[PDB]
Amino acid sequence: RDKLNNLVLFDKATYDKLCKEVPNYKLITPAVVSERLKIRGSLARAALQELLSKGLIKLVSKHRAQVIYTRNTKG
Amino acid sequence: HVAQIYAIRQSISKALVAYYQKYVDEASKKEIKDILIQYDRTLLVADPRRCESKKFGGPGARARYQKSYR
Amino acid sequence: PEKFQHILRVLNTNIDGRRKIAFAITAIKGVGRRYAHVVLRKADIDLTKRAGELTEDEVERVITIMQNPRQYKIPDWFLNRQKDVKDGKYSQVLANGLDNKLREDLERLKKIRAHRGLRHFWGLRVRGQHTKTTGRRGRTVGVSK
Amino acid sequence: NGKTFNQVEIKPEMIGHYLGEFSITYKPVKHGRPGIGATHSSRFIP
Amino acid sequence: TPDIKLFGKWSTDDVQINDISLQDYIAVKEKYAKYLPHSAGRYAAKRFRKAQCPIVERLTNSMMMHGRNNGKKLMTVRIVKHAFEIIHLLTGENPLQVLVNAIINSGPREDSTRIGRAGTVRRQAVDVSPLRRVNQAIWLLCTGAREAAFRNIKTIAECLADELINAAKGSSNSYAIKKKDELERVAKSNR
Amino acid sequence: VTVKDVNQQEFVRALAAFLKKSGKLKVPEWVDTVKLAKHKELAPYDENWFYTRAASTARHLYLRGGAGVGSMTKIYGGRQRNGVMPSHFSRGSKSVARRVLQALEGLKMVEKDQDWGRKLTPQGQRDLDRIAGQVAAAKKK
Amino acid sequence: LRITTRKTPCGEGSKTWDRFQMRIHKRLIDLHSPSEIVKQITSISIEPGVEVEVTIADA
Amino acid sequence: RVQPIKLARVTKVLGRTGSQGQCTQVRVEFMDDTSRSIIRNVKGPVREGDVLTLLESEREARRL
Amino acid sequence: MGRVRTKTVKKAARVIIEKYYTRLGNDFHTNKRVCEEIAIIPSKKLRNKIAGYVTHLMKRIQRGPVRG
RNA sequence: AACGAGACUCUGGCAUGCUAACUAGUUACGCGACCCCCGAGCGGUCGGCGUCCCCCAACUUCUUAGAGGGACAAGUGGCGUUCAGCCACCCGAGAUUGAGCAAUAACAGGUCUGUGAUGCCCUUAGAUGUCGGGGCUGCACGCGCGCUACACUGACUGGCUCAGCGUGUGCCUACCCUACGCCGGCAGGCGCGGGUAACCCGUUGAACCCCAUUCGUGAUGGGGAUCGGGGAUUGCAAUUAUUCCCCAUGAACGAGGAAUUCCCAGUAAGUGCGGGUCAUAAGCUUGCGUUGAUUAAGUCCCUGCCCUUUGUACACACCGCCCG
Repeated sequence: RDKLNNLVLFDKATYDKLCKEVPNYKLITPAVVSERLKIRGSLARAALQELLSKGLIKLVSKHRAQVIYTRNTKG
Repeated sequence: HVAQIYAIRQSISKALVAYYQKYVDEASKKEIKDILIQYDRTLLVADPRRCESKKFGGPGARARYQKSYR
Repeated sequence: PEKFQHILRVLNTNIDGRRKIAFAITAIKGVGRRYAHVVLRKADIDLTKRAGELTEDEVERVITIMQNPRQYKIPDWFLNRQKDVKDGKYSQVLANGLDNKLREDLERLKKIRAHRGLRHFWGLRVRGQHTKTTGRRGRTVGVSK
Repeated sequence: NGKTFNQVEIKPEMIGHYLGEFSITYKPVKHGRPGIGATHSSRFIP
Repeated sequence: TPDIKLFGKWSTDDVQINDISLQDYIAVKEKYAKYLPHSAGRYAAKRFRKAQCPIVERLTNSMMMHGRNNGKKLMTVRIVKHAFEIIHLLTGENPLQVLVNAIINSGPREDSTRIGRAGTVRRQAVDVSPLRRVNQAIWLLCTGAREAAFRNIKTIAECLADELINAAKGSSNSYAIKKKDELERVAKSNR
Repeated sequence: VTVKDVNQQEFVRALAAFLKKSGKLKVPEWVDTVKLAKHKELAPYDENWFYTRAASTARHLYLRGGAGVGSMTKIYGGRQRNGVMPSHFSRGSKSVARRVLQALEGLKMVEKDQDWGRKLTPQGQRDLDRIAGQVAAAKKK
Repeated sequence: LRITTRKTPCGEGSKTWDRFQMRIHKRLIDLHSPSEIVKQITSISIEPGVEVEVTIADA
Repeated sequence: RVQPIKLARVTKVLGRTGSQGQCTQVRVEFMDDTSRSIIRNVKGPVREGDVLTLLESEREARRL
Repeated sequence: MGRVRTKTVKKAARVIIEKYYTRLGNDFHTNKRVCEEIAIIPSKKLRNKIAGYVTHLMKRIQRGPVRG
């Protein structure tokens, strides 16, 4: 085992980066938010649900055990 | 859940055929036969495979309990 | 958001604000996960957020709803103890009192000196179990010359 | 027990229990010194 | 399209085998394209019979291993539908051409074996069948995603699609293209 | 439409909500202390589980010939992890299902009919197929 | 009828068993006619050890 | 070595060798020269008419 | 595979061709039914074998002389 | 010429051919009843959904079990002495679906605790032949067969949806399987009814699987050992906890050395169920379904076995014999 740092709620830099990482990244899953930031992972699940209501991300597929989200579906 | 899916497919394939075999001519259904049997996947045929009967000295039909010499 | 507080101390055990409310509370002895999802609902609060997001007003109510469970209409069968024995009532025991209570019942069964206390004092299994192939701490045995 | 009548005084603190919990029926156990075949080494003599 | 199945959305046309060596044991589109990878359970009762069944199905078969996952072929197909999806968003290709490169780049060119002399280990270099290459390459990359997701927050779908990228474009960040080159490095030595 | 046509995951999630609006279902007091079956290790997350289960009760009666408190439990029962011992099947609670079916019968969406089992009232059968089309109206079947 | 039991008394040696089976057969012919001539003709003209059971009514 | 990747195809299978039958002798045609032929040892199951990927044709087989 | 014919087949096959040479065809099914009538073979599977060998012999007897 | 091999028996796989069925179904209406316009139309009708109604209806495809047929290396192409056979292919169920039965001769193999089978010896009233109690479960240790685990291909909580081999009171001496109604969180209690069983339980409304929430890489909510208190059931009796249930307690264990077992197609592995023992009780054994891979189409290297030739100081047979 190991020790990895995580945060269960946001602070400034995480939250502000969260809005601007979106157009920079084509793939968006909660797992990828775990590594690029230090985020719990369950935090990232609900964080993406918020963004989809704004239309800053787009759903592309959904399942019980895995969920995919994309940038804006533009090209 | 699984084997039912193959059963309903196998029946509807043959059902369609039989309707043409009885009320329409040969050359209608001969055509349809060539199409299905091309990607045959047990649509017009049936597996003969069913479970084999277990014999003693194993939990399965082939697999056996462990053997110790000491 | 919600940067207000994190790790805190409550009665007899330190409880983190890192974890969800119900599961956080379980660390305190005499409270399992099953016991906590009840007590939160009698308190009529969310269990869908962290323990660091509770206020002092709220957690003050929690311990009251916990330590008088019969008076907030949690059934008798759902308690740890029903008629302790020689105390005459239904009871619910929590962290540091649990150990004190436990050590009494050990002492009692060597006081009378039943089969129980002897097995306890010898360090052998209380319940019907074989000890022939069960245990080991020990195994270094030799016999040659 | 099996042969022996172990006498006991009855306390008011023993109520609810059975009689047979206060008299044992085996020697607690001691050991030992492992014996011969007590392992994968014991064997041979001639 | 109306006479040949896609994959449920993915064309099997505009898909090539870019070797002349490894085709006729890699095929996916001659008529062997189907909506799903599944069989009635005929796959082997002759040595040649193994070859015929699709590459995409073979991948699904070798994905379920190690005890708890055996006999759960439907759960396995969930991982494959996400894989192609992730591969297409992530790089943007016909996501089968990714897989075909990933298989061809992971198959060994020369291999070693054992030979008994003097009661001591000696090794001999030998060649390898095209059918061996395909079987090996399917084994190796599936071990990668299985290994990575054994304590990672990442799901096996994500891990597997990453593993096909680094195989399809060699970069030695995969479990496959590493282990390929290990064998060939041995085969040079004892030869 | 008949209830056969539609998805059933969707069916219950609109039927559960329907009942709770209309003041229907007089619920037992015990609903926040209830494991819900012998083979569970926890209470439900859901706080309106009673409403959800009454949906699934009335649906099965539409299909099959109707049966008592015993049979409902057998339909719901699942696997019991006995720890170190191997898992086995077992049946869940009874006294919950005995409150469910009597609560439905108070609304006269079911009734004790002949041949050893409650059966769903024509008023009940009307209300099922009424909201069955509401499902297709909603999304689009 | 299945009986699956040891082939070895006082178990020793390789563990073996033995499947025995008995197959019963039932079949019935329904007549509707006067009960006299039936009970007359039925009980006679039977060579083997085969059982017969007459019933008053069933339908 | 410094030879580029060669390709050569089976003409005939000869028989199996090795000390567990794990190696297979085979005759192969060079696929650029139709009168050239070398014998090889090949590990995997082969049929006939399939193509291999030789790293050299300096090597040649003679025994197990 | 396997399934090399036994001597019980080869003994009676020769006999049946010698004394009923005329009745034989060269079809499987016709040569079966003849063996069923000119003799009784007490099994069904055995009958299907003895016919097939009787057929296979009758092919060669229409060439040079057999030595059996 | 004979025994074994094979032949044989059982089982699986092929029948819209044959035989016949309210203790098995299907179809067809007759329908009348319920339901929603859900589609054309209006709600009727036509179509769709199941149930009651079903017959003096029609039929036997499905289910059931009987009589029969079918596969033979049969046909074709290679190969073989062109013999015996072998390889590929067509048709198609390919010449191997799995079991039962099994020779000569032998073993100082197991069983006097299956036997009112049995020799001889012993014991036989202070009995080795009956009631009460205790023990076969006692642990510093060594080994074998297994079960459950070490998580995210997961756990947890809801929702959906599929099966088969069987078995059951009227038996042993007191006992079965359970629907339905009522009461209880649960274990369970209580009131009624059916089943001699293709008739009642059971259209066996099972698990894995499937669909949607929650947890987040943390010895964590993974794991459930240890242990405290309380409630039920069986019995004449439950203490060294018979079994079952509720709350609490929360350990080792984070993929395993030297070694080693088993397996080739509905097979391995995962997963549940019935029977056996049973007053109460399977982590065992014996059968059955369900989901269902990877790898091989070989070889004598290891271990071992069959046949020939050869050598031998061996025959209690190399686990032999024999020297200072």
